Amino acid sequence: ELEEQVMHVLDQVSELAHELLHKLTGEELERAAYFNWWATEMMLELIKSDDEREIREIEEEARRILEHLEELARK
Amino acid sequence: AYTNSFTRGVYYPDKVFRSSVLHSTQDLFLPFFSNVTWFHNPVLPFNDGVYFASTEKSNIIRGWIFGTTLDSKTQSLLIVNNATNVVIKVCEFQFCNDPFLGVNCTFEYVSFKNLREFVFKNIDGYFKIYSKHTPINLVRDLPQGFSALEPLVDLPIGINITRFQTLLAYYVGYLQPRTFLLKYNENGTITDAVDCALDPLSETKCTLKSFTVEKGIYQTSNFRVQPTESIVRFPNITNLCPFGEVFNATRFASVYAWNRKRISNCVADYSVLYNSASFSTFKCYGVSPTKLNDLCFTNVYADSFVIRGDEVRQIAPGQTGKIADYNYKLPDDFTGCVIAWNSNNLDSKVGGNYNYLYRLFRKSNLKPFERDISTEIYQAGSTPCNGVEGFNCYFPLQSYGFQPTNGVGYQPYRVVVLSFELLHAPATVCGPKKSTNLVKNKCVNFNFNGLTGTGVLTESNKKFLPFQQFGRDIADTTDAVRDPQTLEILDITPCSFGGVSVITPGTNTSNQVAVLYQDVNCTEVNVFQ
Amino acid sequence: YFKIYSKHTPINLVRDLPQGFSALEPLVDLPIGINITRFQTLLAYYVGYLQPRTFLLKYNENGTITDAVDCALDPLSE
Ligand SMILES: *[C@@H]1O[C@H](CO)[C@@H](O)[C@H](O)[C@H]1NC(C)=O
Ligand SMILES: *[C@@H]1O[C@H](CO)[C@@H](O)[C@H](O)[C@H]1NC(C)=O
Ligand SMILES: *[C@@H]1O[C@H](CO)[C@@H](O)[C@H](O)[C@H]1NC(C)=O
Ligand SMILES: *[C@@H]1O[C@H](CO)[C@@H](O)[C@H](O)[C@H]1NC(C)=O
Ligand SMILES: *[C@@H]1O[C@H](CO)[C@@H](O)[C@H](O)[C@H]1NC(C)=O
Ligand SMILES: *[C@@H]1O[C@H](CO)[C@@H](O)[C@H](O)[C@H]1NC(C)=O
Ligand SMILES: *[C@@H]1O[C@H](CO)[C@@H](O)[C@H](O)[C@H]1NC(C)=O
Ligand SMILES: *[C@@H]1O[C@H](CO)[C@@H](O)[C@H](O)[C@H]1NC(C)=O
Ligand SMILES: *[C@@H]1O[C@H](CO)[C@@H](O)[C@H](O)[C@H]1NC(C)=O
Ligand SMILES: *[C@@H]1O[C@H](CO)[C@@H](O)[C@H](O)[C@H]1NC(C)=O
Ligand SMILES: *[C@@H]1O[C@H](CO)[C@@H](O)[C@H](O)[C@H]1NC(C)=O
Repeated sequence: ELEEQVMHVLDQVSELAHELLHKLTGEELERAAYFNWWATEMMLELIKSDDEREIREIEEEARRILEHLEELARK
Repeated sequence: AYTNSFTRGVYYPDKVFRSSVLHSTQDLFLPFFSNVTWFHNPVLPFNDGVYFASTEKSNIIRGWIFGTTLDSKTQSLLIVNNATNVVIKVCEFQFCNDPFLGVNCTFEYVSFKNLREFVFKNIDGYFKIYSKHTPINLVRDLPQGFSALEPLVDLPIGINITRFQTLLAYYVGYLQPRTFLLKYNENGTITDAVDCALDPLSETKCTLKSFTVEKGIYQTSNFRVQPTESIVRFPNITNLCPFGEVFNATRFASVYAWNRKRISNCVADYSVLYNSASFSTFKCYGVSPTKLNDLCFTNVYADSFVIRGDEVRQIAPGQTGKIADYNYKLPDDFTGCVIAWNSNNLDSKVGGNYNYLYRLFRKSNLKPFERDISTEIYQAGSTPCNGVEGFNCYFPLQSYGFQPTNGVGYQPYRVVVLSFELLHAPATVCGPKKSTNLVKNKCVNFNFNGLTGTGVLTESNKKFLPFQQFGRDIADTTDAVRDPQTLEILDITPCSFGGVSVITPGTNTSNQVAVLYQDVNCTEVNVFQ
Repeated sequence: YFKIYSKHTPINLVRDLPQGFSALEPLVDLPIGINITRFQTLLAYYVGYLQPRTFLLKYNENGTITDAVDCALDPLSE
C-alpha cells in the first residue's frame, strides 16, 4: 500500500500544479510547471524502483513540494 | 346463491318533471335480468356504484360502511339508522373485525313484509342515495314488477369509496353504463322502462322511441368484426454497424491522439453493448440507454483512447483536468454515451507499459473534440527553448506507467465515446426493427414496412414488379402488400361489417323476432344464408 | 435522395433515337443530402431536362406502363 500512498501525494502535487498553470505568471508559473513535471516523473520513477528508503525519499520530497505549491495557490 | 334482478334498480335520474313522454337517457343502472348475489357478511367491492336491497320483518339491518382502507388510516362514511333519525358521519373510524350493533371528522348529518331498496353511487364527490319502501308477501325471492326509486340524500363529501359492508337477508347487484327508455305517466312518475341492450326487440323499441312496435323490418345498429393481434413485419436486418472494430480492437490510441472512427449507413444495435455488463462505466447524455436503440442519426463517432482509471471521471460534460483540458475535451451540450472498461490484464506490462502518452503541457485549453499531436517543446519560463528541451523547457508529452500491480486508480482503462449528430441528411443510422410472424385468414391489425392498416390478410394470385412494394385499387386504397421478408404478395380484404335489422310481426302479435345481418357470411356472425 | 431510374433495350439505329414507348424502372436510391448543380459524363450521348408536367399513365394487366399522355402537349392530349 506504500506505493499507492506515495502516488496519492504525487497526484496532489500534479493536480494543484495543473490548476496553477492557469493562475500564476512569471517565475511562479515556471515553478508550478516544474513541480507538475516532477510529480509525474516521480510516478514513473517510483514504478521502476525498489527499496523502501528510495520510496520514502520520494514521499518526503513530494510532501515538501505540495506544501510549497500551496503558498502560491493562496496568493 | 343468486337471484333474478328482473326490472329492479330503476331510479329517477334527475329532478326534472316530465309527463306523458318517453325519455331516453344514459346513466349507471342495474341491467335487466342480471345475476344478483344473495347474502344471509363479508366486505364487498363498490365498483362504479352498488344496488342494495333487503327483505325484513324486524329491522335487523341498521346501516352501511363505505370507504377504502376502513382501518383508522383514512376517512370513511358511516351511515347508521339507530331507533329514530339516521346519523351520517365521515371520520377516520376504527372498525371491528366483525362490526355490529346491539339493542378526526369532517362531516356530520342527521335526518317477509318489508322490502327496502337503495342505490348508492358516488359522482364527482357527491354520494347520492336513492330509495324505495314497498310492502311484500314473499319469503325466498325478489318480487317481479316495476317501480322507480326516488332521491333521498345527496352528500357533498369528496370521499373515495372502493369497498363497503352491511351493518346488522339482503341482495347486492352492481351498476354499469346502460341506455334506458323511461316511460312517464300523466302524474310525472315512471311506470315502465326498456333496457336497450337486453335483446334485439328491446333495442328496436329504443331505436323507434316507443314501447309499441308495429309489423315490419327495422334497422337498429351495426355489426362489425374486430381485429385481434397486430402483425408487424420488416425486411431482414442484413447488416450491423462495425462496433466490434471499436470495442474489441487489438490496439488503442494514446489519449493525446485519440482515434475517431466514423460509423454510418448501417444498423446500430445498442442493446448488445448495454446488456454486455462488461463495462465499469456506461453513462449517456442527451439520450437514454434504453431509448437510444430506437433513435436515428446522421453520424456516429467512436472516439477511442487509453487513460488511467482515476482519469475516467474527466470524460464527461463540464469537466476540467489534465485530460479534459489538454487531451480530450467534451462540450457541455454533448450528446452521446461514454463507455469504459478495465484492461489491466491486456494493456499492462511487467515493469510498466510506457508506450502510452498524454499531453502534460499546453499554452491553452482544447476546444470540444479538438486534437493536438504536436511535439513542440513547451516553454515554462521566459527563456526561449528553440526546439530544445532543458532548463525551463519540457517535452509536451509524458508517458504512462501501466503495470499489473498498479492500484485500480492507476490501472489502464479503455474508453470509447459514441458521439451523435443529426443534420439535414436522411439520417441513415437507425437501430434494428423487430418483427413478428405472419397471420393469415384472420381479422388483424398490421404494419408492413411502414404501411399500416387493418383487415384480413390472404394469399394472392397477383404479380408485383421487382421494385413494387404494395398495390392500390381504383379508389386509391391499398388492396395488396408485399411481405418484406418472404417476398410473397398478400391481398387485403376489409373486415366484415354491415347493418343489423330486426324483423317483427308487431308487439301485439308476438315478442318473437328474427335478426338479419346484412351482406355477411353466416360463418362469421335456425340459420339461413 | 439521389434517385436513379434506368432501362436497357436492343436497337438497330445509328444516327438517331428510336420512336416508341417504354418506361424506366428505379434502380438506385442514395440518401446522400448532396447539392448538385452541374454534372459531367466520363468516357455519343443525349441530354434532356426534366420539368413539372402532368401525365396520364396507362397500366396493363401485368402492372407495367404501356402508354402515356403528356397533358400539356396540345388540345387533344389535354
Ligand atoms: C345467473 O342465475 C342463473 C339462475 O337463475 C344461473 O343459471 C346462471 O348461471 C347465473 N349466471 C351467473 C353468471 O352466475
Ligand atoms: C343515535 O346515535 C346518535 C349518535 O350517533 C345519538 O346522538 C342519538 O341520540 C341516537 N338516537 C337515539 C334514539 O338514541
Ligand atoms: C384530519 O383529517 C384531515 C382531512 O381533511 C387531514 O387533512 C388531516 O391531516 C387529519 N389530521 C391528522 C393529524 O392526520
Ligand atoms: C381517489 O384516489 C385517486 C388516486 O387513485 C385520486 O386521483 C382521486 O382524486 C381520489 N378521489 C377522491 C374523492 O379522493
Ligand atoms: C294520478 O293519476 C290519476 C290517473 O291515473 C289521476 O286521476 C290523479 O288525479 C293523479 N293524481 C293527482 C294528484 O292528480
Ligand atoms: C466483443 O467480444 C465479446 C466476446 O466475443 C462479445 O460478447 C461482444 O459482444 C463484442 N462486442 C462487440 C461490439 O462486438
Ligand atoms: C430473411 O431470412 C430468412 C431466414 O431466416 C430467409 O429465409 C429469407 O429469405 C430472408 N429474406 C430476405 C429478404 O433476405
Ligand atoms: C291487438 O289486435 C287486436 C285485433 O286483433 C285489437 O283488438 C287490440 O286492441 C290490439 N292491441 C293493441 C295494443 O294494439
Ligand atoms: C359463406 O361461407 C362459405 C364458406 O366459406 C361460402 O361458400 C359461402 O359462399 C359464403 N356465403 C356468402 C354469401 O358469401
Ligand atoms: C444547397 O444549398 C442551399 C444554399 O444555396 C442550402 O440552403 C441547401 O440546404 C443545400 N442543400 C443541400 C442538400 O446541401
Ligand atoms: C403478361 O401479360 C400477358 C398478356 O398480354 C399474360 O398472358 C402473361 O401471363 C402476363 N405475365 C404473367 C407472368 O402473368
